[PDB]
Amino acid sequence: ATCYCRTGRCATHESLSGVCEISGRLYRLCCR
Amino acid sequence: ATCYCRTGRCATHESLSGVCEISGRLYRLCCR
Repeated sequence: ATCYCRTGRCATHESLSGVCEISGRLYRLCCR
Repeated sequence: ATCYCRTGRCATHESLSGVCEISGRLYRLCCR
C-alpha cells in the first residue's frame, strides 16, 4: 500500500487506514 | 518520507521509525 503518516488530515484521494506512533506522537495513517 | 508498515522486519537500508496500527494489528514503520 502507499501510505503517509500525516500530522494533518488525509489528502484528496486518501483514506484513513489507521494511525502511526512516531516519537511519542500520534499521526493519521493516510493511504491510497 | 517514504515508509512502509511492515508485517516483517525492516530491510537492511531502512530505518525503523515508529509503529503503524492498522485494523487491530501493529506493524513496524520502516522508512527509506
